Amino acid sequence: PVYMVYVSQDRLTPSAKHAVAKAITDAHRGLTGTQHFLAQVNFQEQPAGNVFLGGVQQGGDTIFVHGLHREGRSADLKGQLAQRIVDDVSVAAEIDRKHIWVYFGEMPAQQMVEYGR
Amino acid sequence: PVYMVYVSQDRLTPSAKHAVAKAITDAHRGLTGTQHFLAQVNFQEQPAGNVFLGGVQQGGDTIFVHGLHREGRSADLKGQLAQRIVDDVSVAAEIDRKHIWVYFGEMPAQQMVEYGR
Amino acid sequence: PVYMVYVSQDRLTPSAKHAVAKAITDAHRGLTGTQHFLAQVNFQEQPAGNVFLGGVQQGGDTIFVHGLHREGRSADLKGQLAQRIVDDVSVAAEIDRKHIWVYFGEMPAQQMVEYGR
Repeated sequence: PVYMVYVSQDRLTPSAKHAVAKAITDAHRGLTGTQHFLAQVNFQEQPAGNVFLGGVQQGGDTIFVHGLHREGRSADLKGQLAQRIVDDVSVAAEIDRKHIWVYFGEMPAQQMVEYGR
Repeated sequence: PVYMVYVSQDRLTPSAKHAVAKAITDAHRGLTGTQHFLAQVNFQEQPAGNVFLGGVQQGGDTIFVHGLHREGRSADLKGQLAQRIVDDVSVAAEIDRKHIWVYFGEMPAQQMVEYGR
Repeated sequence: PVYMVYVSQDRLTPSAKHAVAKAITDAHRGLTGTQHFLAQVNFQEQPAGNVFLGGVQQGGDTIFVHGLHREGRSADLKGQLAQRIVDDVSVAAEIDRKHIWVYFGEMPAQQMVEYGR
C-alpha cells in the first residue's frame, strides 16, 4: 500500500516521522499480513495554516492519513486497521487522537505497481 | 469529507485560502447536509511550474480540487456539488472557471475516520 | 485524468519534469485515446527523507505516480498503461524502474470536471 501522510511542516521531527512510519507500517503488516517492504509511507508537509476544519484555520496538529490499498479486505478488518492507525500514530506522534483523520481508498490489484513490478 | 486543494505557492493569499475553504465547505454542507465541522479543506501548495496540461508547463493559476467523499450519493447530486465548487471557488479565488478541475473519489463510510472517531 | 507525481525536491530538474510529464501524457494518449490536453501531470515535491519503505527512510529516488482516471477501462489496458508509465518514466527520469510505483484510482465520469467543464 501507499500511505500519504499530510502534516504541517515542523510538527514531526525526523525521529517522529520514523516513529509514525513504523506505527503505520507495523499496523499494516500485523493486520493484513502484507510484507513490511510493500508498505510505503510518504510524508506530505505543508506550512502551518493550510488546514481548515469547518472553514476554521487550524494550527499544526492535524494528521490526515490517506491509505491507498488493494481492494478485497472486509469492512471489519479495514475498520480495525483504521482504528489501530489512529491509536498507534497518536502514541508515535504524541498527539491527541482527535487530531487524526484516516481514510482508505481501494483499487484493483492489477492497477497497483510497487517497485516497478 | 477531505478536500485536497492543489495550488501554486503564492497564488492564494491567506485571505483567499480562507475564502476558498469557505466556498468549498459551504457547498458541501448546503448540498449534502453533512455538518460544517466534518469538512476538511487541506491546501497543498507547490512552486509555480509543477503543473503540466497536455505536456505544457503552466503558470500559477491551476486549482485542482480532489474531494474525498463517503460513497452513496447520487450522480446528479455529485455533479451539482462539483459544479457549485467550480462556480464558488472561481468567485472566491478571483480565478477563471477554466482553471478549476474537480474530481470526487468515494469510499465506504466504515473506512473513513474523522477526528479520531 | 490527473497524474499526481510525488518526488523528492531537486530529484527532477525542470528539464526532467517536462520529460516525465511528456512520457506520462503520451502514454495516456497513446493507450486510451484521451486527448493530450485532458491529461494533467501535477508534481508534488517533498524534502528528501519524507519517504519510508518498510519503515526504512529513503533517499530522493522514489517516484510515486497516482493516476486519477475515469472508470470503465479493462484491467488489461490499465496494466499495459501502468507498465508503459514505469518504462517511459524510467527512461525520462534516468531512474531505475525499481524506484517507480504506479497506482490508478478510478471515478465515475460524472464526478470528474476538467477545465471547469
